[PDB]
Amino acid sequence: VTIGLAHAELIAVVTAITTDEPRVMTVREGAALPSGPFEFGHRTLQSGLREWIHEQTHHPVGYLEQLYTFADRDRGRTISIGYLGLVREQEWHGWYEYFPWEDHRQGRPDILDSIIDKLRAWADSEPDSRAQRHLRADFTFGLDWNEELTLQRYELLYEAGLVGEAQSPRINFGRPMFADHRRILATGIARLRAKIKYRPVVFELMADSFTLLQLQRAIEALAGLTLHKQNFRRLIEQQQLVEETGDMATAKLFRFRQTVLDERALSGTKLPLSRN
Amino acid sequence: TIGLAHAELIAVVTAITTDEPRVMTVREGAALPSGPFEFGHRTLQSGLREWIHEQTHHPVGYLEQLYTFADRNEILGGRTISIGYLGLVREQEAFWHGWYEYFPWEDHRQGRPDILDSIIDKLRAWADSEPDSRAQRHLRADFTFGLDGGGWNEELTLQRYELLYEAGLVGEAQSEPRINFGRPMFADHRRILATGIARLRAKIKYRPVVFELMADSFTLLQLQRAIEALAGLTLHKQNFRRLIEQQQLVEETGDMATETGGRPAKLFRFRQTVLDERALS
Repeated sequence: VTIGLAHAELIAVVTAITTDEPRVMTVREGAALPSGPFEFGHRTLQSGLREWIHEQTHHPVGYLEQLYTFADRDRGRTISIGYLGLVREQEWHGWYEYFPWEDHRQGRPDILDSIIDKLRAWADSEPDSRAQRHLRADFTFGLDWNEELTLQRYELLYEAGLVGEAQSPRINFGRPMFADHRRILATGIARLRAKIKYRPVVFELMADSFTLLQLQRAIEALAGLTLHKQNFRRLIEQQQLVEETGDMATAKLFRFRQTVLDERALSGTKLPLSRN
Repeated sequence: TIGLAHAELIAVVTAITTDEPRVMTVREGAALPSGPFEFGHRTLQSGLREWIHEQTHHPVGYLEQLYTFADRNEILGGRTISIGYLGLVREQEAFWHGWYEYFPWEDHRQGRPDILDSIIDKLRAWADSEPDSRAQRHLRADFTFGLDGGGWNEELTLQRYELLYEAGLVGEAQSEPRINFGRPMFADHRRILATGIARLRAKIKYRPVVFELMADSFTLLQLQRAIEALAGLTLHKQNFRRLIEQQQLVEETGDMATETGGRPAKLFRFRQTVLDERALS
């Protein structure tokens, strides 16, 4: 019996919100996410990654949930397993340093004009696949916007040679990362934006007490969008996520109900998930 | 060398036939189609497609990754990990078996199954065996199997299987006296199948894009029966038809079908935009 082996890497996407900016735990002066191999001594994948987070950041981490597993795109093999965690910063680079085209809180960023042009030049480069490439680019990058399609946009940029990690005449948008860590980060961004669009269980990102304005501003920071104010508030009351603390702030203060906190405690790292 | 692993790619390919959810198997229903990730595989997904073809020769459409599990043995030189994928297809002339042969406690279409009486009894005796763990084990048992007043949650298939495994109530755990519910599978394949069922149930509750399971044209009753089979629950007819209309998932084809009693019903199809979105993802 011949057994094929490959490098098994655990990669952490730990996100915090400070000053209404989504930050991500990084290492090596922001060039990479916390990561490390999966070793014999590790009980689980999660516990092995928590060892690397501790050694490399010494920052506490709460619940973790598995993101996605990727084979390498080099040219032995490497298999990368990503995890998502939400924390409050203790004692950090921003998402949009790496994905500047994903923050539409102040309208479409002008960088998208450069991105779309180079993207359509690529789409027009081969006639037999021009129509399909225009459809993909039109669907992913805006419409003829969907904040959940963060991974599909980065995959298309990579296929089009428009990020440094593709290593094509080097064209690049946003800060590149070591190996395919920016691919992992795009997966964590997409997962968090799908989570908050329908049930924003983000008590780990908030202080115990918060106003509905602050809760909206932090969701808006994660989504990279401005949300209809009254639509967000009725979505919150619909999902029965928060309750008022009885105290005030200068606006009412709220906190996530204990039923929300306990259900997370009995769920694990593989949540019943809507889709990719 | 530190950090090496061997990866098995495991397929959960589901169809609906005679209003029963069915999974593609090999070895007469004992295992899912699976195979190792090899150096020449461009991606994990394309590797699994080669194993599905060699082992079943059944066509497969879209696939989505499920979850990656690790074992629990250092003579192998690395850990072993399992990567599952979920696909939806129409069944063709590979051995197909029903989901609920392996997970009979997950089908509540005709009421709560009687097997759950024996499962909960065995689960309570295990939770009471160790007093220092009694409280935490009971909370997990009531949450997973819906005894906590919140009701049955059809999405928690994986959390229920893992608790049964931790309690040694499935044959794959190999307990001191053997206790097993449902038909076991090779290796950890039921853990993968439970992940695929849970993922599919989370999809249909939110947005039932299951055009790969239906024929090209279908009635609304046929679509409802398909969703009910996946969920293991009977649907609220009006809420269901309200859901797919607000999602704008289907459209009238213009043709009519004649149900078995003679009642005419309009045929429907999933809209082309729905097909296009899934392609461009």
